[PDB]
Amino acid sequence: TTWKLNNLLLNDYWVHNEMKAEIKMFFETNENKDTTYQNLWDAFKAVCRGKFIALNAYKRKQERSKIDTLTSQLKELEKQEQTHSKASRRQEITKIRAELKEIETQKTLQKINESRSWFFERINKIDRPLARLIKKKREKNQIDTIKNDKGDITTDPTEIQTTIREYYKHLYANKLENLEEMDTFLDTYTLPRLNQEEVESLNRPITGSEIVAIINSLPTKKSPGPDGFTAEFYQRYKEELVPFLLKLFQSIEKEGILPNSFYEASIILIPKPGRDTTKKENFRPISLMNIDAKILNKILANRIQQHIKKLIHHDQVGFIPGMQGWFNIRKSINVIQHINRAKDKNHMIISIDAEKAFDKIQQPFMLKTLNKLGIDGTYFKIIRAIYDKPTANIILNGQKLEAFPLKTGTRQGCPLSPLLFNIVLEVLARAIRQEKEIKGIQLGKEEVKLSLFADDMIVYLENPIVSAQNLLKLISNFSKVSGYKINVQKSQAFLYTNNRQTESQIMGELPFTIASKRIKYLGIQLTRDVKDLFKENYKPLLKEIKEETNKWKNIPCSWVGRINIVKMAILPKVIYRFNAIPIKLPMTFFTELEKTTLKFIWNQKRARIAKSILSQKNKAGGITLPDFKLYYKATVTKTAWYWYQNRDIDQWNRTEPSEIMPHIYNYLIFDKPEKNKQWGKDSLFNKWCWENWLAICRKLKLDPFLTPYTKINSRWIKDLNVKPKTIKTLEENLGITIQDIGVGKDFMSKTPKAMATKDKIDKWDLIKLKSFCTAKETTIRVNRQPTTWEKIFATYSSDKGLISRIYNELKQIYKKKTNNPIKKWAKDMNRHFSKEDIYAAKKHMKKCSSSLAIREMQIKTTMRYHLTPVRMAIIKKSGNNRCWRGCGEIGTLLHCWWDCKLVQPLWKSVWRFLRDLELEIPFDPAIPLLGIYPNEYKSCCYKDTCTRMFIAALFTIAKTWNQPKCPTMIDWIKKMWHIYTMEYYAAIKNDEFISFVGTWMKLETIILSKLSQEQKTKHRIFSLIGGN
DNA sequence: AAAAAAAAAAAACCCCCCCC
DNA sequence: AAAAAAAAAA
DNA sequence: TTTTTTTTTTTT
RNA sequence: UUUUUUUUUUUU
Ligand SMILES: [Zn+2]
Repeated sequence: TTWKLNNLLLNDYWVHNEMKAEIKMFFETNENKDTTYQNLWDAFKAVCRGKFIALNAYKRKQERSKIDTLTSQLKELEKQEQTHSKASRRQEITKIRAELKEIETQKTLQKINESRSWFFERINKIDRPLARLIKKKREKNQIDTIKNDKGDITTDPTEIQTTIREYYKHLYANKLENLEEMDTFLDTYTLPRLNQEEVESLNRPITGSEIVAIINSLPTKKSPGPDGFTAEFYQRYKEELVPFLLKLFQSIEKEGILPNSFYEASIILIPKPGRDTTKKENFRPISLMNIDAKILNKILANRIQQHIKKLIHHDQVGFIPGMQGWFNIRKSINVIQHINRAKDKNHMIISIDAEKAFDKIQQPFMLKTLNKLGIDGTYFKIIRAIYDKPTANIILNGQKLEAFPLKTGTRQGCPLSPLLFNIVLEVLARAIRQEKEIKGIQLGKEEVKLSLFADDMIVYLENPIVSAQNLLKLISNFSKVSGYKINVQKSQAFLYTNNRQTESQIMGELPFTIASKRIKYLGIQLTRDVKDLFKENYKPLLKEIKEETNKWKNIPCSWVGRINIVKMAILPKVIYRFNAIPIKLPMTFFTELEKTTLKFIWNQKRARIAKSILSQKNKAGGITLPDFKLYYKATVTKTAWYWYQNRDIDQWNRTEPSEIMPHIYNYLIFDKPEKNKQWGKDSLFNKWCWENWLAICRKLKLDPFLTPYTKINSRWIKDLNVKPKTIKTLEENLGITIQDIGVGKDFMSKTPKAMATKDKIDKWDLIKLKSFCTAKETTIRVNRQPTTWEKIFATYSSDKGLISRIYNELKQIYKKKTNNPIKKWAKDMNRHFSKEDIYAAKKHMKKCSSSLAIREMQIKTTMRYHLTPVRMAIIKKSGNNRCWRGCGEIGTLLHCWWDCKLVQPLWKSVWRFLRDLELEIPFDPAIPLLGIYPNEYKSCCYKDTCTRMFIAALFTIAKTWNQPKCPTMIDWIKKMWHIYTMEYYAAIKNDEFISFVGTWMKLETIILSKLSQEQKTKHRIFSLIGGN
């Protein structure tokens, strides 16, 4: 049984103080010149583990001190009673037993209420309790049955432990010593080398700010490594650990020796879903490293990541910042189209299936590759130290098995591991690209040979008979030195031939399996013919979504919870499918998706709140419903940003087949329109993007052909017969947009740099540029304030958050007219609300409470969610519109909520409570039903308590919507007390105790004043806060 | 000629919280 | 410019 | 009574 | 029960 630090122990004030004192004392006591900082760090970790154990034991003893004392007294009295019976001793025994039962019940209620508060704070939000609600129950890691090496089925713990340990030891023990072959392979193919500045940046001394940033960036609530220390320990005590972490990291920089804790890793085996649990090869292993080792590796990972752009070619998008996966996907699809359009088909797209690449990459080859790339000095020394003695131990069924060395393979669970693996695989990628005998596919002017995402490689080959054999030879040569072994039999490939005998010969000569219809790459079903891209990617997406909704048909959550479920599980899949294949989709797809989503959201019932209202912004109810058509439009138009930026690494944008206008996309956004050119006739992604961009620009009444962001090298200047040297000078000296040059009176007159640029340009180009820019039309079209759309697509040099910004802008643009239920409420109560009242009601809906159940109830009350007798009477085409519960009156929504004679007593009790709060709130239904207050009550010092009381009353009334009994004041007290308890424990957890007390003390006092002792006892109503 | 928006007509299912 | 959640891919 | 769907008209 | 990249949503 290993030791794991809990986050509850860290949050304790006394424990935190004692732990900080112990850390400071150890750092100022055991530091000397006879002990290295690595051994001192290991001793510090051990002492911290011991101190944490001692503090936890002390806390448990203190929490159980009363229980222990009462138990000892009870045992002594029982022994005395057995020795000699006495009535008074029996009375004492009974009293002690009653006190013990009361304390145990109080502790159980404490735990239950803490769990309930944690749940209710996230009841319907996009968070853990909802993700675990939709996800299938997690399979346990308790592996009791396995198939041994002799083919027998065994359940003996020793045999299964031995089998698993031996399998994972033999997996990581295949370390190669052929250094000469590694050197030969590295010298055979050219690799990039970092310059002096980048090497110095890598080898720069570590500073405190880097360690602080890495510690703050550590994800929370993550399983700790073998030492049991979580990231929360380092985040909470960073003010005391950062100096000693600096000392340790400088020591390891100078010496190249790491603490023994930096090597030990914990391997957890996950049973692969859909696979046999009795096979040793059907388990996914994951490695947990110590938090300090992860911090060091993350520092190194960031240091190498700041140069990974130069070290890694843009063909590899996995683990590379600023590179998205679909960069390859569309690219691959484009290649397929070019093959389908070729008159002579002699092509092959091979999906190379790497077999446990992370577990088979040779550490010596990785080190030699790092040395070859010019990475040397402190950084290389630290990396070599990391992989000098890596050791991992398997946690099987909660038991720590004997550790085995990681002789080969890259340490999983390491932040530096993905970048090192990319560096290693880049040698093979460049060898394939630099091999003249391995011919790629020529898409226009771009030769495409391979695309990469981590170890998932796709190779595009022309003339497969020779190209594929050369690729296999090169891959085998790379594997002989690096261990990057390929499961060829599992490498699905599309083979395009124009002759059956040629296809048969290629299949016979090559060991690659041939996929006739589809290949799964990055979760996308790439098709042999692009015309089936929909049929294999979006129709199966609809089928999967329908199956998921049918599985979630009886899920125990409300409509808000189901909307958040759609946003959490369904929305990312649809967004990813749109990003990978943004093709023109029929309205049938969107109609079916919307129908399925709406049926799931409303539990196969008719929508109580209009879809158009929820499709608006958060001001229209606070919940919002995902608009899939707007997300699709945003995804399609996103490519315009890459068009305008014109990155040299976005090769996918240059892979679109075309016969005319070879260079249009970089001259298409904020540029002169095409001169009646029928470009993109057979385009698959880009033409639809341009069409949607034009549609959005037309809807905005915007001119997208001459904007303030019109590039200097755009068609507007090139059509002036301006020499390319002048354009380059303008780009280098003034800026990138025509606004930087200036138009009208501002033409080359904004800066002395403009004077220099004018002096550096040929006079004819100056004359033509002045004629174009100083023209009235250009001046009025350029010198204008750009909108949010142009700013989104031009002013952002980074694509992070681009989809969200475009979607928000489209939702703002497509602000369809919707009915206002608050105005309907005003009509019901014979009142007129100003725009201030409407905004107040919307803000009350948005900010009703931290928990989502209270907000959902407030939204239901305000947005006319609840059904009324009038609605049912009209639906059933009958005159039985009399109000429910029996009053003989017409059952309007206002009457059922506020004006019912059987509901009036509850509101009168609420107003009596308000009077006891010294709040002269008028008996106005708008205040509780919509959150609309008169101008005389603009003070917010009492609005929180009033909101809690009103929402509790709304819950109580809704509970008895069609019951003949009146909404009971006791039920209202109980509901507001449940809210009080949940908010109390939430404020304790979230350190919001002061505001909670300020908003709940008077209400709690009024509650306790009007309740009898029996009611308080049987309803678990008792004081929870004091004078604090 | 095609797409988008607005208007009109038809249809539904007497509670509603609760439910990790 | 921070904190948290989830999902996608590997 | 409310929402969704279909049809018609208008604009590009 | 990891790590990296990217994405969305919510709270300022
Ligand atoms: Zn009534």
